[PDB]
Amino acid sequence: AKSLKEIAKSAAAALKEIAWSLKEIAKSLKG
Amino acid sequence: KSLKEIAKSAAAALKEIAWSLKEIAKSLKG
Amino acid sequence: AKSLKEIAKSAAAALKEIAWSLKEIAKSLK
Amino acid sequence: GEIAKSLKEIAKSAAAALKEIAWSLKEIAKSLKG
Amino acid sequence: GEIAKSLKEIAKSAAAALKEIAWSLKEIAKSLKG
Amino acid sequence: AKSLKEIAKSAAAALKEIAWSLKEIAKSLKG
Repeated sequence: AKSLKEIAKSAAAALKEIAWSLKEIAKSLKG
Repeated sequence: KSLKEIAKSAAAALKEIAWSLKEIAKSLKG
Repeated sequence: AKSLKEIAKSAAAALKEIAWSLKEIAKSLK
Repeated sequence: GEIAKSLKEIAKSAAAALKEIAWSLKEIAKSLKG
Repeated sequence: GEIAKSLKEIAKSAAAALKEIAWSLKEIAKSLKG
Repeated sequence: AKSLKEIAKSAAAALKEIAWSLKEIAKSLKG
């Protein structure tokens, strides 16, 4: 399946980038 | 039922969420 | 089993609202 | 994959959390508008 | 199966995280109100 | 099926980091 897989892989990856950006926001607001 | 349709819309939203948050992170680095 | 379709639909709907608000937040911060 | 009852109720609580997160983000967007 | 019992643990961790996320966003919305 | 589980695991791990970042952001915004 390109559904249970492939789409879900892109979702998971978007979440990973969400987490990276939120850490960069947290770091800036420590600043 | 399929999830494929739904999971596609979710993934697309999460990519837009990712983009906006990178823009927020960039603005707060300014 | 495939009522998870309907729950996942409501999740995806919330993610779309999240995405929209984040666009407005990014615009305000930019 | 065995939902075995639970995964539907966990997925329900996830969806419920996302609805609350959407509400709070609307409030934050409002606050930041000024 | 292994897997089923995995999604037992995983879906629970996700749900727990989303609850924390919702709560911190409430606190952030409160802080940005003033 | 097994890999849907591994994707869901990656998502869950990212959501945990998102929660941790957000607690640091909430701490920074507290005053």
